[PDB]
Amino acid sequence: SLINTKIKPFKNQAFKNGEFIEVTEKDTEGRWSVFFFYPADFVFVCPTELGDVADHYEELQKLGVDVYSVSTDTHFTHKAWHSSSETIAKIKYAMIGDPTGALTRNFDNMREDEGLADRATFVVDPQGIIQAIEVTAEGIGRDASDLLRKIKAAQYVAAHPG
Amino acid sequence: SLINTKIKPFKNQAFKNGEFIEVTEKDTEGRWSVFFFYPADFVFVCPTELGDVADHYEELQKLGVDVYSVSTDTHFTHKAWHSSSETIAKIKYAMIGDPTGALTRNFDNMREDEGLADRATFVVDPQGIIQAIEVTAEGIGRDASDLLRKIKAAQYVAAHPGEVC
Amino acid sequence: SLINTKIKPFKNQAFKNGEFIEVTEKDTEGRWSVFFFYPADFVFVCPTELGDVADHYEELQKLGVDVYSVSTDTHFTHKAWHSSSETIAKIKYAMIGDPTGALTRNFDNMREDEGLADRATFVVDPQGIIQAIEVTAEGIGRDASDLLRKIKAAQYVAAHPGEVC
Amino acid sequence: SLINTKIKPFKNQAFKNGEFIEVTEKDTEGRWSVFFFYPADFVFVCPTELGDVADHYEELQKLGVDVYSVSTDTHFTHKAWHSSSETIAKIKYAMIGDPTGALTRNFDNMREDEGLADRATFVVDPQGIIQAIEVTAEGIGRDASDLLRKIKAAQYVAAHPG
Amino acid sequence: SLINTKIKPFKNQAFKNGEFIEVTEKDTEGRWSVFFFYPADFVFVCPTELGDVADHYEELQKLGVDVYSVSTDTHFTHKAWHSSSETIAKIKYAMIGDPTGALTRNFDNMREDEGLADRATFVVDPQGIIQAIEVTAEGIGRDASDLLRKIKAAQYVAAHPGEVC
Amino acid sequence: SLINTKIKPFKNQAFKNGEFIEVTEKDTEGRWSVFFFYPADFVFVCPTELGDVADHYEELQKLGVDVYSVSTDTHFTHKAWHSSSETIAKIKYAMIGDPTGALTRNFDNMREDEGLADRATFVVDPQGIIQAIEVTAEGIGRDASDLLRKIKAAQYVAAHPGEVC
Amino acid sequence: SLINTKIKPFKNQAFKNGEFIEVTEKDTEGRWSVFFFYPADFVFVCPTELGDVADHYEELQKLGVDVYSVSTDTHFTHKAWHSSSETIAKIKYAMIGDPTGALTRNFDNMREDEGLADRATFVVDPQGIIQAIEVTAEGIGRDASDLLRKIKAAQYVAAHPGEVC
Amino acid sequence: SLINTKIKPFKNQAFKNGEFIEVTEKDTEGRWSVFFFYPADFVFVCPTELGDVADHYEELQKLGVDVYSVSTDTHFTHKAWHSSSETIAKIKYAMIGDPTGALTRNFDNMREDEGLADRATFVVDPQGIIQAIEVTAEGIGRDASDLLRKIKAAQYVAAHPGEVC
Amino acid sequence: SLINTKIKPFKNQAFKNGEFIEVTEKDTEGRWSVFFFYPADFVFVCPTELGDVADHYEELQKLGVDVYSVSTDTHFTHKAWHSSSETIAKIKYAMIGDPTGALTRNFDNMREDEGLADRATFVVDPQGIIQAIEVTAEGIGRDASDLLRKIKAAQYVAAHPGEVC
Amino acid sequence: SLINTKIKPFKNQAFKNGEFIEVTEKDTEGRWSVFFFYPADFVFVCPTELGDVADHYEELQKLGVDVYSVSTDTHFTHKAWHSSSETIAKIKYAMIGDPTGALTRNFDNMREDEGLADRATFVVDPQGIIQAIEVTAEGIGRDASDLLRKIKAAQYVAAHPGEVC
Ligand SMILES: [Cl-]
Ligand SMILES: [Cl-]
Ligand SMILES: [Cl-]
Ligand SMILES: [Cl-]
Ligand SMILES: [Cl-]
Ligand SMILES: [Cl-]
Ligand SMILES: [Cl-]
Ligand SMILES: [Cl-]
Ligand SMILES: [Cl-]
Ligand SMILES: [Cl-]
Ligand SMILES: [K+]
Ligand SMILES: [K+]
Ligand SMILES: [K+]
Ligand SMILES: [K+]
Ligand SMILES: [K+]
Repeated sequence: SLINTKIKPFKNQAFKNGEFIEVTEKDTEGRWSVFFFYPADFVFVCPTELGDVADHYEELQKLGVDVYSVSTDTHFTHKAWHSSSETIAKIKYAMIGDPTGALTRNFDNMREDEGLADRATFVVDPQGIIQAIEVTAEGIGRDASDLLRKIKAAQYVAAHPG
Repeated sequence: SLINTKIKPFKNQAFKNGEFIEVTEKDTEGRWSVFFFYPADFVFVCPTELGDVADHYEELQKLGVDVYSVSTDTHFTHKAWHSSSETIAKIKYAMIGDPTGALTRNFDNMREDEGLADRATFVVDPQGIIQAIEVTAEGIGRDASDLLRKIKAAQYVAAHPGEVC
Repeated sequence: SLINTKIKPFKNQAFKNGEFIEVTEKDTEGRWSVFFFYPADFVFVCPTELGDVADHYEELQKLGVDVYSVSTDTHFTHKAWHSSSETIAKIKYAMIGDPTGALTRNFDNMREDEGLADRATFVVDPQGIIQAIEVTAEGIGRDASDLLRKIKAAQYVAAHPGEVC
Repeated sequence: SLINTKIKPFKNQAFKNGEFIEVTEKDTEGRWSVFFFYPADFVFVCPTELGDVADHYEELQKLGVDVYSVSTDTHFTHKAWHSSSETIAKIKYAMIGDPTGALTRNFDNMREDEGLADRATFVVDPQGIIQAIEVTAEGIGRDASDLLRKIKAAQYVAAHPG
Repeated sequence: SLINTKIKPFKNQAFKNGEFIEVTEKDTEGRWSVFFFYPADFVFVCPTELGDVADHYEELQKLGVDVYSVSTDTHFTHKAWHSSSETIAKIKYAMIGDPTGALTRNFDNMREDEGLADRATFVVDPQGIIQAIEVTAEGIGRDASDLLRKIKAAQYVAAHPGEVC
Repeated sequence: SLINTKIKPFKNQAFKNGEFIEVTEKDTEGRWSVFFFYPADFVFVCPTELGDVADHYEELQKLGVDVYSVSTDTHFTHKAWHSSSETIAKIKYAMIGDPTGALTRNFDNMREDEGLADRATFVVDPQGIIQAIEVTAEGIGRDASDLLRKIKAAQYVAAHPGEVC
Repeated sequence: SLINTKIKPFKNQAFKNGEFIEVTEKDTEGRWSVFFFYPADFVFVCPTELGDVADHYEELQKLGVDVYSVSTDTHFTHKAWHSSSETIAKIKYAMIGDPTGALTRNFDNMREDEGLADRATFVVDPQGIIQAIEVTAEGIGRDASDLLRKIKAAQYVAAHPGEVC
Repeated sequence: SLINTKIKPFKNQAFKNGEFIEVTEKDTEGRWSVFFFYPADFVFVCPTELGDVADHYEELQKLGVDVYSVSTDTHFTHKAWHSSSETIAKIKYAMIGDPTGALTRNFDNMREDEGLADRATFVVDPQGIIQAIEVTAEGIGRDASDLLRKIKAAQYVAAHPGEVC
Repeated sequence: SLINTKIKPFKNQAFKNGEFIEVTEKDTEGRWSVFFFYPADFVFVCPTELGDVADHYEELQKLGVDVYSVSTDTHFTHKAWHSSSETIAKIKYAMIGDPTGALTRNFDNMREDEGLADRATFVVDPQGIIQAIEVTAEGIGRDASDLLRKIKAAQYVAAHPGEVC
Repeated sequence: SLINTKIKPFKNQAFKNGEFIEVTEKDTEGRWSVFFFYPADFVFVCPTELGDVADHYEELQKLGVDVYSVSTDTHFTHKAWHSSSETIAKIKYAMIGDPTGALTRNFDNMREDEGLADRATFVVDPQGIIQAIEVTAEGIGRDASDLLRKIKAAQYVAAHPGEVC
């Protein structure tokens, strides 16, 4: 896996609380980042995983972690979904659009026969090193609280080596 | 260009009148087809071009011409756009989703830097042969009337070999 | 397609209003150009497409648009055709001869098994960027009016960055 | 990642409750399997991750899941460790030795510059399809209870499609 | 040179005495053939070399010799030239169009930077073997009389082995 | 074999008298070295061979000969084995761990199917040159006495060039 | 063919008027040259082609034209033939020996399965440019009178550029 | 090393007790073999190693072990050396000549810059599997007694599967 | 060298005793052959080597030995030389012409920068095996008497295998 | 053959008149050299060819000619043979050992399936140019007298250019 490797450079468009912005690897430097990948916008399962992360976001602006959700849809589509789904509307973190699939492939997380990303979460430290990885098949949800545990543990070790 | 070449096999999901269907090159054999590519769903420009084709769909269907719009968005996104936009809600033809980019690349129509299809229209005859191509840069609009005129000329020469418009 | 790519360097001989001249990509720099390809001179179909463009040349010249028709025939043949055909005689724009096929291959527009160019039109802006492409099979005519519309829209977008027609 | 792919064939030696046995891909066919990788035997952190999994093993023989722990040490070393560490002594599941690194590389989980496996866990269904993946850097422990959650969810979806 | 090699298969369209026909290597089998290449139709030099061969065509047909003139122009252009040049109008042998240049390249006779054939003449016997070759720069005419002489000498040798003429 | 070749650079962790150290080829330069490879720690055979070398370590050290045992096990495992086995507890020389297999492959001594090193001993002189090699199949024991005799002969010829034992 | 290309550098021995000399491309610079290839010396056919060229040598020299006959025989053999044959004895131009075949291959004129040159004549202008080529099979003689005509036409065109009738 | 690999096919000439014979891998099948390589015949060091092995040959023959000494010298040289050296005269086992170096390279035992074999001994079981390898630099003698010990241990393990000495 | 190898197949023309004949490897089968190469015919050095071989031809024929002299000249040239030179006129063995150099290259005997064969003699036995080779630079003559000696020794060994003194 | 090529660099050990020496191409510079190859030392045939050269060594040294015999045996073996064969004992010139076969391969004289050199003699002038080559099968002796003759003729030509001996 990509555990303990450095994230690669990227430049993508995103939707965040009503505005369109640019996100690059430079925006992660000096912060803790969570890259939350999912298959697609607008499907019919309510996105509890995205919503669950939203519930913990305040607590996530925190201990110092930025959250970037990612799918191969465009930022345009994320904006639409943010206005259509009451669950998605709760999202205050950046929703990255990855139509070329470069971000997804950077994290080796593309389902090539579908053009969609797999359900994978990555925790990246201020130096751009992936410290935790979680991937699940459709139907097996990711628990945000548990994500938080890992992140706290990740932070301790980093300030208390060993 | 791809003029006078045969379309390649494909298999995609599409949104057509409230449902999700599967389209393959098999559905196009024996029929006249229009592959109408566009960059993306939900952009802030009014999808005038797509609605314009909708306006002529009845006459196209009367002439045995199927229409397929294509974007690298998913069919899920097409369903939503169809239920959010007044213009897009007028569409009764299949709205193909091409998230792998395969269909778009079959027609050599990908803006590889952006992961979106260029604004191109292809007219395919019952034998799978491309008989008319139109591509334009962003901001330059496609006139459905011109497309319709071309289709009629194409169908005419097919019926009257060695005779031109 | 070649949409939004830069045209390539080329050097060809041409016939323009009684004279033989040389044309290169350098003559297109800073201007709007229309490259109008067609199969061959002297066939038996009235060359309505070329004459139709000639009818609009005056107006195109007002918009600062140059027109170059292109076939794999020589400039000598274009001169001869310009004196035998009353329709071709109307042409005041450059008729480029492309016997080596290099211009045609630059625009990836050659029918290799025939040694003739496909019926393709390309609109090129002052920076050498292709902004509109139109290709059709034999029998399916190109409407010059639709070409003008496209050129005007192209000029608008270029002078009003961040707008669509 | 390897999410939703089929595990590869393998043949390894292992230690399980006092006996040496052989494990092959054939031993996983028709069962749910958990492949628990770790860096090395005998280091000085008490292996709470391995012990935590042991605590849930009974409950793990279960709902029908076999547990295979894996490191690039030999089975001989696992036997020794099982007699030296009171925590390791609690282990009743198979301890696979992977000295050639083929199992570890099958799961693309080798730290090539060290010759040790990364801390990764994989959940494999009866048909050999990886349904859940978890990887963490040193210092960030894996919670066994949480592993169990994923496995149960994995099992539901598989018997209740969608 | 190609002396004593066998001509290669070819398929070209041609203009011959008012009609468009097809010519292939199969049409040369069992006959004496003259392949007469020239740069282009409609240039401003009198086509006297071609006219000179035309003057001798009667006599060549008596000797059982077929004549094929070849240029990289189309057969459509040969027809036009045949109606425009009083000299070309004398031509009753086949005027082959070679727009793809394959026939010209078969005889290794293409000026690649121009897309035109060099002024080369080849004499081919009933078995498809090249028995005489003549190539000249512009201005150095090819004499049909000398051509006839060579063909008669070639025909003699073929009916009287081990003797030179 | 690797006889008369120079050892390659390396960097490994080892267990030596209660502590963890790092060994590189730098530690061997200027000294006589014995690289004693074995398949694995904790097997049920009494590591008679390793203890046998321990028995001669004092005399080896007196002769300026360092010893390094090597296995693809980690140095953590060596520490444990050293504290579990009476025989292994007698060892005062470095016990190198080679989990990447790099050191073992430098000496072309890997059983690639098993990931364990073959039973081989290498004698390296102060210049890094291999002067004696011994390899045996499982069950065939290595005699430390023979190794000691060889080292003495090796040191002798180094001191008395052009003279043999 | 080699038409309109520059001759390549060469250095050969030759027999000329009772003497052995060296000939190189530098001896052709600034002059009109005729390279006359033939299969072999001493065959039993009267060497009428060489003698015919000999008859016109005086006159060619007046026009400033040098003649070099070439075969893959040595210059030694040319001397002998020049003393044995009454027809060859009239030759006053240089007889080049080409045993390595490098001159012959420069002119692409070797019958590889025989090691002999084909019956080819090349006319080279003062700048080393091949202006006329003639090749024939055995039995089909080369007419010196026709050669002379071509050379005069070549000289004319060169001094009166595009002054065609 | 070559430990636990199968020996390769070979065919060499040899001297054995007054006779010249041929030796191949087929002669080793079903027997225990010792391949004893050394640099060269006739050097000035007493060939103690070879004589030492000869002293143990009787006993080795009892254990069903064949001995083949090998150098890149010819069998002729071995015969000569066997008659000049009182030590070599003791040899009753086959002295293989390997002038082409193929046997030596089979055991990857050639000093390529010298054309001589390194001092290596290999013990091969009835199935052609190398069970012990010993290689030393010049000056470091091989002890035949240690060789015997190894062979006996090798025979034990082979007859008592799952044991170690 | 080619020593102890089999001659290769060849087919050449030759002059022999007033006649032109064909020679192939089949004409050498069952006989002893001498292939005598030399640079060229007609040089001004007295061809003493060929004449020396001629003097011994009778005697070589008694021993059942055929002689083939070879140069890259044609057989036509050999006939001429045989009629002009008193030394060459004594030659009754076959004079092979090798214009393509294939015979000469078969014997690896070509001076590539000259197109001539080196002064080499090869002795070939009834089975086509080269048994003696002699090559010399210009000025260093080949002695026919020494050749004869070698041929007799070759015949002896062939009929009395390893009967050496 | 290698006739008229320059010998290549080499470095070999040799036995010469009781001492071991080194020989390199540098030792041949400025001198006449004879490289005399033979298969092997100690065979059962009398070494008369070598003895014959030995008989002529005095005279060859007067002519400034050095003699190097060469076989793929070692110099150690040459020393032994020189003490064993009364014929070899007459040798006072250098006996080169070529165990790696590089000197033999330099002269393209190796029988690769045997690892022995063919019976070849080469005569090398002061500039390192091979002027005479002689190769024979077993049983066909090389005559030292004929060798001397060739060397004298070679020395003559070298001091009297443009004259053959
Ligand atoms: Cl990963
Ligand atoms: Cl296209
Ligand atoms: Cl295009
Ligand atoms: Cl993975
Ligand atoms: Cl040609
Ligand atoms: Cl080794
Ligand atoms: Cl040519
Ligand atoms: Cl080895
Ligand atoms: Cl040879
Ligand atoms: Cl040679
Ligand atoms: K997409
Ligand atoms: K053309
Ligand atoms: K290990
Ligand atoms: K040897
Ligand atoms: K020749």
